[PDB]
Amino acid sequence: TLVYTGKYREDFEIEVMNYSIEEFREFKTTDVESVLPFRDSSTPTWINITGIHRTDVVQRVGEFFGIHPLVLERILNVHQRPKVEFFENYVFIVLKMFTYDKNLHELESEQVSLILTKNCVLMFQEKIGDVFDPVRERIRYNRGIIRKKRADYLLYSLIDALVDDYFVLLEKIDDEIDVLEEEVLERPEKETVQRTHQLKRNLVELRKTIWPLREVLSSLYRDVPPLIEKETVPYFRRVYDHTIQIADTVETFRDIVSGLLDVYLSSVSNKTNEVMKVLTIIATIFMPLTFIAGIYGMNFEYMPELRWKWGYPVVLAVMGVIAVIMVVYFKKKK
Amino acid sequence: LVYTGKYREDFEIEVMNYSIEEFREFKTTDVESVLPFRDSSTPTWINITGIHRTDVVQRVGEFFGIHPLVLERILNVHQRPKVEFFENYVFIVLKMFTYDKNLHELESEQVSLILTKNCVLMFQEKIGDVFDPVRERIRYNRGIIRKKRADYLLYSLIDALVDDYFVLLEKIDDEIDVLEEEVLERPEKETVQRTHQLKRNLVELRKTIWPLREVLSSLYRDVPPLIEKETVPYFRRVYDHTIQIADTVETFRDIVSGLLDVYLSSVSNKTNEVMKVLTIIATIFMPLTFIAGIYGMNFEYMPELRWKWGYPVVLAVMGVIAVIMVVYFKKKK
Amino acid sequence: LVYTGKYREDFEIEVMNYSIEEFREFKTTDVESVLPFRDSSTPTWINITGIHRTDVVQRVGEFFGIHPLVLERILNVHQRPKVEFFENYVFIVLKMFTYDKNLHELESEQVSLILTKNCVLMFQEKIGDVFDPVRERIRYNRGIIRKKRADYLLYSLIDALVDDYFVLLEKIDDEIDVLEEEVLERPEKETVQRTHQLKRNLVELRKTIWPLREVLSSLYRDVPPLIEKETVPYFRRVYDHTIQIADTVETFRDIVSGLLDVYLSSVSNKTNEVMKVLTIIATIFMPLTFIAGIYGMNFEYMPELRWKWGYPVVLAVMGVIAVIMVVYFKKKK
Amino acid sequence: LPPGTLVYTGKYREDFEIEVMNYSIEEFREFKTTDVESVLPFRDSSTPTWINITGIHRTDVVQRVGEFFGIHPLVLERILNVHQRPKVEFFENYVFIVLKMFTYDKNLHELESEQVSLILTKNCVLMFQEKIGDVFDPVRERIRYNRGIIRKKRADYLLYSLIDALVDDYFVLLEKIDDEIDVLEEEVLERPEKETVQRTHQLKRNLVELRKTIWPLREVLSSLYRDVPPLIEKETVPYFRRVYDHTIQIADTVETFRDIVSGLLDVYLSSVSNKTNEVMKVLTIIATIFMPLTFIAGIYGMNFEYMPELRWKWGYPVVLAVMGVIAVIMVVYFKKKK
Amino acid sequence: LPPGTLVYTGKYREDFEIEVMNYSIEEFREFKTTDVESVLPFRDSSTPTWINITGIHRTDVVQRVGEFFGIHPLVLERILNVHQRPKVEFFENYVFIVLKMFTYDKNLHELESEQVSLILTKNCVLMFQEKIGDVFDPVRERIRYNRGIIRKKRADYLLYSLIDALVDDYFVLLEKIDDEIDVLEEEVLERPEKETVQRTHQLKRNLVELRKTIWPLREVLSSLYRDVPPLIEKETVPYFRRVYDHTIQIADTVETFRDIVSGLLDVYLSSVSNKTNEVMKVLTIIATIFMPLTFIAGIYGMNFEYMPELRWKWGYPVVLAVMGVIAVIMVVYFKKKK
Ligand SMILES: [Mg+2]
Ligand SMILES: [Mg+2]
Ligand SMILES: [Mg+2]
Ligand SMILES: [Mg+2]
Ligand SMILES: [Mg+2]
Ligand SMILES: [Mg+2]
Repeated sequence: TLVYTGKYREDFEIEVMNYSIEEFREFKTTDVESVLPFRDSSTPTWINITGIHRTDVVQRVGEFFGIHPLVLERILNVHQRPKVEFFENYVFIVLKMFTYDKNLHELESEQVSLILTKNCVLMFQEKIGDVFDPVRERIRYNRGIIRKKRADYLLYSLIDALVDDYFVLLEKIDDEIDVLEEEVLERPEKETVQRTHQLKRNLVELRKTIWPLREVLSSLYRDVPPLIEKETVPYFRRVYDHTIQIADTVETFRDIVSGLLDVYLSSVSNKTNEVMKVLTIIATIFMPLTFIAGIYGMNFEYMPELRWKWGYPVVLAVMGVIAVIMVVYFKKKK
Repeated sequence: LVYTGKYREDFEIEVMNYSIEEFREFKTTDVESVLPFRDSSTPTWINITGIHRTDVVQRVGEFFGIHPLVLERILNVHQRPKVEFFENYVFIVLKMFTYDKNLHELESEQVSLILTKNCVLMFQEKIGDVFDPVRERIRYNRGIIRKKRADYLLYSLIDALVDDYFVLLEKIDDEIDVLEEEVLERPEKETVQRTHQLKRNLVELRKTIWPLREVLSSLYRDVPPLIEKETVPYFRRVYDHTIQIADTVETFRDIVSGLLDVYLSSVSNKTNEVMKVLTIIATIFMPLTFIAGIYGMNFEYMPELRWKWGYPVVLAVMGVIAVIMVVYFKKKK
Repeated sequence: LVYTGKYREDFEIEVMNYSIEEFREFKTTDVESVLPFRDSSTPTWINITGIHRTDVVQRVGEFFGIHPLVLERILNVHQRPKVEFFENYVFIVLKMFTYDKNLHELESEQVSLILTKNCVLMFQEKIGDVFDPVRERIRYNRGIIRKKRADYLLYSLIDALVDDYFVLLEKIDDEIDVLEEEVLERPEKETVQRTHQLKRNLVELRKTIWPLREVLSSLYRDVPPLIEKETVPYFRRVYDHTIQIADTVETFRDIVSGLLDVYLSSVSNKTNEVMKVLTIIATIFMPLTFIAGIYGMNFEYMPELRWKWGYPVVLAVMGVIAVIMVVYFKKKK
Repeated sequence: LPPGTLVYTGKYREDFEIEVMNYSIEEFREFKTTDVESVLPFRDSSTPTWINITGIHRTDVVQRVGEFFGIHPLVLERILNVHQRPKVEFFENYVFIVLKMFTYDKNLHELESEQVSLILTKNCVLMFQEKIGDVFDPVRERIRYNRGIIRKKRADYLLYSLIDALVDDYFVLLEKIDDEIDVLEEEVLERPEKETVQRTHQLKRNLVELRKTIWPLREVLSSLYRDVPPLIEKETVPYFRRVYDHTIQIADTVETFRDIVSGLLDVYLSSVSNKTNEVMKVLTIIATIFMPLTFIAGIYGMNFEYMPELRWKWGYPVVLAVMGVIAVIMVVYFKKKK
Repeated sequence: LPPGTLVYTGKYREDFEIEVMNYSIEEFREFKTTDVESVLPFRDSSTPTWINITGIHRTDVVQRVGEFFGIHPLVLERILNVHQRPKVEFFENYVFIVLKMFTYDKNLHELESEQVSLILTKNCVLMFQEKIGDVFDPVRERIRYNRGIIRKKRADYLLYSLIDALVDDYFVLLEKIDDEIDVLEEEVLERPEKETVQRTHQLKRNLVELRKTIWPLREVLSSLYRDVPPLIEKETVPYFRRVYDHTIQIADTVETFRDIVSGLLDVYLSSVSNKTNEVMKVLTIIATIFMPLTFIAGIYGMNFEYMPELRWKWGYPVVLAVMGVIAVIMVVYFKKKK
């Protein structure tokens, strides 16, 4: 049985985009029954179910299209590494889309499940919001192929779109690293340490996903049953290559960011050491001088030096000389 | 055959013989009453709680035909999760964990399972377990467990136990979120304590999960008296869970490894801010007190003491020097 | 053939020839009296203590037909645990450890075992070993060691030795617990030292256990004049133990790696506490002593000095500026 | 970006030219055109030719050439995408190779990377650079002045020659970096300033970027060393081994540096901490002799009446004596510290 | 120069000698020429011989010998390039081996490495050193006094004998290093000095260089232990195992040292940090008793009027009393902080 583990409740819509070599149709219903017929449609269809907290709908569709119910349980469990299972009817794919909110610097991950079946691609999102608008455009307009190709290319097209998003995400992150690696060693901030730890954390979650993502495309690139080897596989290679390019970049960032707090310590240590130097040069000229001026404010009666008309200047002289010898001796430090 | 554990006080035996049509249950402390079920034609769940009673483990081990090295393992609770297959029975060792809030430390009881014929033998240390879900489903004939044989019973138990780990990870994630906030506020020994505690717990946790993943890898691939027919896809579900779990723990370990480095960075800054204050104070008032110390030397012939635009003029120069200082603190604060 | 060790004073030889009914034992210092047992049709346990007597190692090595490179290894005690198989004898090198609390250090004696035909040769450095359990089972005819051949004898010895490591790890876990308190609550003079010592010991320990795991991996997989019929499942029990042990040591190393980082974090706190005190003191009394320094200036025309409601008004202003400060220090403390 | 098409991802606009160096044992000719058509014929030249296309932002030119020589268009898309790990793909006719050339800015201690793509086809080596600037002048000289044996050898040796040249460059880069490490690992023990920390972090970062390329570079030469189809095994493979060995030597060096540099900030912490501890020692010995002495001198400047000691007149000296003794006991007590 | 040619990359540019030791079970022929031509004949000797060429900066000599014995010229280029990881290449006529000998100066805490190249051919072991100085005297003194069984055995055992000698040297090196660690791990505990940190970093660095060599050394002996073409499997391979085992034993020991030394700076921080915290404690207890006491004594040196307490005949004592009490309260409050 079938519980949704996610946290996304409010949304529910269904997009259909049935398209053919000439002329492409598209609606948004909230009525699951209206979409089911496309199961049997002779040109490719992209049924996009947003809001799988509506588990009833996932059940109805899973049954009608003939998806083993363990798969439907996976689809609904969003805490899960990217993966690919092949079957007799259908390929089942689980992916993540990320979203990096600058400002408060945290990244959410929605989970997108794709099933390729017959001439359909089923898509299961958690909440409205996705990366796929490029693919909608290409269908609505035409811009190269996609119109001309079957549902396996549709799947290619979607998975490409999603992986291209990761590049945009990494750009945002590289940008944050550059900011951060400045804050640490020139212009620091209240929240620098926090952010540095945040960034580490995000990179972890990111890395944990990309390595598996590289597997799923490794699978879609070698053995490939109802994907037309004749055409589609070289495209799925293009995307596989991208995920390698991506996985490298993340290793780079993790590597780099691991040093930042160590830089930040070294900075603060400097900065503290400079504070202490100042305190010390001040303390170490004026404490003995105030001690001397403290002696000659003693109210003792056998105080011969107090008589001198030349004694007041001579202390000012010795107080000054002691101070000048000190400042010289601080041709080590400051 | 010695019991290495520390749990003495409990001893009971629960039987739950079930079929598609009826289920029996009882609790004896009389081992002889349970033995017959060895040959029962519908699945039985014999649950022996209190293995400090080694006599009972011996009697049962003999009757069911369990090689005595296995009975020695069953009794030794300091031990990594394991699976050994045999001709007649599968032997499995697992752990159940318990997160003590307060102490923030986690204890572990050891559960040994043997699947034999149409029986699942269960060997606990002490009363307390994670399996009540499975009891409910049998009692109230839920899901499909009544319809299925003893290998599904085993699936059902091992699933229940592995689901428990998710609950444990939730408690831990919750602590990490708390902690990773506490780390960058006021400096307190308690924070450091907890941080070290959390590291330690994640170690013990990791040391168990990796092996647990192996046992389910084994139950997913070779599979002799598990009906490949049906049961293996379920044991996959659980195997997948244990991967999901091991990934989470690697994530937490990774994350928590940084926390004391954050904490250092934070306290060090916080201290540096304290020193800044000491220094700005020390560095305006020490030279001012020095000036006021000069005038107040009890010297004879001190011309400035007499002049009466003099007391004001020092107050003036003392103030100006102080304002020059605060300006020069156009770097720090 | 030189003995690289440091242990000179001891030499004796124990023999324990046993059969399904009658066991003999003696202690000679006369090597010739033991040699005959080479041909004994029931298993014999010849235990040569004091291999600094290299003459004795030579004589025995020759008589039993042990390639002389092996005899050179036996005598070289600075060496990782090893197993070499030969056509007719297995050669095994192991370590026994000894942890002294107080002065927190561990020594390691090296034990070499050769299994040949119906003999187990044992080569110790000095009197002292872990094997007394095995002697008592042979003397009082316990378990089933009397019933079994010389390959089980070997099992029995290697098991005994590996079980010792568990006892060692308990002592070490106990030191960790002590230490991880000294770091968090209530430190001591030598904590940093000991922390480094413990790391070092865990290195030496780890350096042996990983190889020990290999030797038992070898004795578990291919295994030629070990009766596969019986003995191999026991050698598995020991192999499993050595994994359990290697995990535990990885656990300790993991844990102990954190200690100095905890200790820094605690010192950092502790320092930050100190600086806070220095600063609140410095920052109330420096400006107050400055004011009291002004009115001890010996200037003429100091109107306030003879404004009599002046001494009180300063005491008032000195107190007020102090109370404002203490308020401002419900941030820090 | 619909997947088929041909866009240049780099940042180098600005330059475009084409060098040809057709050589044989007896003559070589060379020219620089900006007219792609003039180069194409050399496809069928019976002696080896080195067509070097600088400025692949001109994607039109990459397309024209790719078509004429028969390069699957996915490869042409890779050639144009410069954010990419070194790699080797073999094909029926042509070997395709992607490499990086590095450039260490002193100043900004940072290192940029141009991407060089090489295709070996029949008796040609196609070279695709981003911008004018390369490491290959050694190979040009050897052709121009007929040195070593490159004139005698075919286009697969040309490829060897180029890849050797490029790999030798990395050694020069590592020298610059070793030199920086040696400097830095000294500077870490001197005064605390931020510039040190900066550089230390810069160096770590550079070694990361460096490591990211070398490990793949080692693979490409591993491939060129083992299976080798239109490389004459007779002759060329032992040379490609020489270069493979170099890249191992190189990768070891970088692992070495990363290993070493990982410690530097830890050294620097230990330095500054010491240095601070020495500052504090001075503050403390000063504060701890003069605070109690100023306190004594503060007592005897109290304006109290009935202050007997102020009178009885071996008194001023006796305080100076006790103030001095207290000070000398302090300095003695400070042969625990400094 | 082109890559093909023969340059010596090392820094040892003064020594040149050649030793020959052509031995049989009864006659052994040793001389030292600087004349390369006199040694070349021995290639054909039916009993084993050990030609030892010291000073490969004389590249002419390496060339002449390499040609006469038939050593592919890429190998001769490797022999001359001393910046290079230990390795083994097998050929149809000869095994080629590259090794390092190390030398640890205490005082100056640094280690030099000379590179030794060995070629085993027919019945002759060629040895190529950089400079006079080596570890092989044991092997000479077994051939000269006909000890062990080296006289009885062929040139493959000669090679065994040399490689064993060299590997045994590493044990002596590790003892010197263990000795430094012991010194250092004492010097960390007690002291804040500048040279300690330096040395600690130095030792890390040395253990890196050492580790970078031993892991490859383990490989070369792994190769000489397994496939072994005309190394007489009958006899020699069990000896080459003995040495292979040694190199594992050695590699462990350095992993041990690296492990151990990785902690030292962390110990050193923790010490200094404590040490500083103890300094600050003293400053603070002094500051925090005497600052408020000097403040009180500062009040009663105010030149005000009226100041009633100045007259009161118990004023001066009562402050001395209150100043003492406030001090004693402080010292008690400092049983928290030692
Ligand atoms: Mg006065
Ligand atoms: Mg489940
Ligand atoms: Mg650290
Ligand atoms: Mg414990
Ligand atoms: Mg694209
Ligand atoms: Mg070259």
